[PDB]
Amino acid sequence: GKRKKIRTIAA
Amino acid sequence: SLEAIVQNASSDNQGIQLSAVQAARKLLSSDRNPPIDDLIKSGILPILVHCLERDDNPSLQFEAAWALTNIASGTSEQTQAVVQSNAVPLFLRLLHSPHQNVCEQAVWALGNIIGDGPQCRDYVISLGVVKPLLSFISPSIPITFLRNVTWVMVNLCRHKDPPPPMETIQEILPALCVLIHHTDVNILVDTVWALSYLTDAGNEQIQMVIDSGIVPHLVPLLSHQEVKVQTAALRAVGNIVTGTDEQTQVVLNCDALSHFPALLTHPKEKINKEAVWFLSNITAGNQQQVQAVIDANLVPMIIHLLDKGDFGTQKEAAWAISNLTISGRKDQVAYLIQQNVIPPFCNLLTVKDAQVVQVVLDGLSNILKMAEDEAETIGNLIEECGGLEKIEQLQNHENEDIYKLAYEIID
Repeated sequence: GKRKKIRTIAA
Repeated sequence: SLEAIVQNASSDNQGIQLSAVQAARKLLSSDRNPPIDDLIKSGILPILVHCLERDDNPSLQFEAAWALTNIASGTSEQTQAVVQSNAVPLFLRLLHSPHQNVCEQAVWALGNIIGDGPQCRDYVISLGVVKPLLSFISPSIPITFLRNVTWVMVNLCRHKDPPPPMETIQEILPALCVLIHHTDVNILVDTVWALSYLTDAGNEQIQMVIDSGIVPHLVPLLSHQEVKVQTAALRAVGNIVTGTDEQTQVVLNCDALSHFPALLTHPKEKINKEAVWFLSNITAGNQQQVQAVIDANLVPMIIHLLDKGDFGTQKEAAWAISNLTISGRKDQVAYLIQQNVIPPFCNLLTVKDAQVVQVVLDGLSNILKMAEDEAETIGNLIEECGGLEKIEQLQNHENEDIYKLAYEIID
């Protein structure tokens, strides 16, 4: 898939 | 303002400091164009990296590792800046934190760092991330965290040159064999794509995969309900069967051919193409494997795909039947010629691609050389489908081997 991911929401 | 946040992120007032780190995280996260460059330019990296080591306030640890993750998710210069701030050892330390969201954000940051390239990957590997990462493979861990862990493993395996150290690959393989027992589709897709990357390197890593005893768990995924799992498993098992005949037979002994009727007739042309590529690699093997193919009654379906399939599927089917002719018995080539093979085989003599034309020429030539006894019957069939027309027109083909082979087999 994607090699870098940005985190927008935490729970 | 982008200066107020960095000015307040160093405040000794823990409330204002955590609010400012949270605002930095928000600016780096929520939008489509995060202002990473200006934030680094204002000196937020050392502040975040030193917030990483405040075990007193784990919420601050979480928010800081979050902002660092989103900084490292950008360009290679920004990920390299995160690395230059010496945040990798602190993430490796945070892996052991008892607060699981902090420990999960550490894994996410490490994954973003590893995804940059082999340099950051080998740096994080040399500092010993593999075993602390694999210690999270347990039922206690929620499935979101385990998905992120599998994604980090994928990033660990994705780059082939230079590949990760074979010691690290040996440490990774059993973790993949454990993860392949899962039901979650994302985890399975990532695991099988990591296996596909590992099998890409050559027969050494193919044998390493086979020794893990994971083929028995990987092969049945060819019939998974989710098509993404199907294509991933097909890629992996095709990579495996590109190896030696003993490796191919190890795959076949899991009864892989049982899963291919549904693949040769799949509504997606891509799965058709990949399945015929797999079966073409199978036909190039020993005659035992050719007979195993014929036993599963897959020959008629690959003929049908050669006939009425898309272009790439047709190329793969020509390859399959031609490898069959090269390494097949006279009776098996007769079985082929019996099932309406030559009429749909000869319609690809007109395509622009030269390799397909070369392959069909060699296939027809080798079936005629294999059956010179009763070739008089076979040659007349070509006239029905207008194949002799395209052969004598190929006599005028530009490259030499095609035309000389047409002349050579006109007999």
